[PDB]
Amino acid sequence: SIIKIDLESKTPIYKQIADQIIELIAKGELKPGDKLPSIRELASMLGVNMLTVNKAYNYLVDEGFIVVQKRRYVVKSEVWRNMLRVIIYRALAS
Amino acid sequence: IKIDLESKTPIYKQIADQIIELIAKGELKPGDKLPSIRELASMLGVNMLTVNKAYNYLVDEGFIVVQKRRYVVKSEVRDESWRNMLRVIIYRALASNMSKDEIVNEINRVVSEVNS
Repeated sequence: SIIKIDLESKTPIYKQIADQIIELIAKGELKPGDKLPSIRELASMLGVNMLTVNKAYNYLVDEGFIVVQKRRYVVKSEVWRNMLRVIIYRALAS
Repeated sequence: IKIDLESKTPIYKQIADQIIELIAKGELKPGDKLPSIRELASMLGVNMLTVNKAYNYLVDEGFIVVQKRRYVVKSEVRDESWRNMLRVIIYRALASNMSKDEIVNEINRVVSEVNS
């Protein structure tokens, strides 16, 4: 009920998981250092296969919002503009 | 586009960020098209598995879109996909210890900037 899986959105499930984990980090409901649920504990929480959560947790690792602390997932601690620049550009070019 | 083989950043992420740079820096732009998965996988010395992933990373982020069998810089605005990307921008901003006063102060600074 914290992470809403939107089954008819066209955002892939793993990406809605990741997006919402970022929102929760943004909202501060997940402070830094906060260990995350297991891949298995979160999949079952959501009704989802571990693979989709795996993909979600890895997306968050490459993007730099969580980190692995000997095989457990933890919110990191530090430091999207190019994203803005491309949509203004896409905006004004209309 | 150059692949730093020794960096800890993943290859697909390297490719993606560099292309995003081109889209952002105007050097790549709405309606433009990108090399085939294989053309790029052959320009670079990289197998097509991680090139495919790079492209599908740009698709999910919202940057490009398959049009015929072609990966194409997104041109379409006013839709809901437009609005999602914004939310991601402010959401990722807030999640990097930025004020809300801060972020939108800096949003205006980039809109004005490129109306060049």
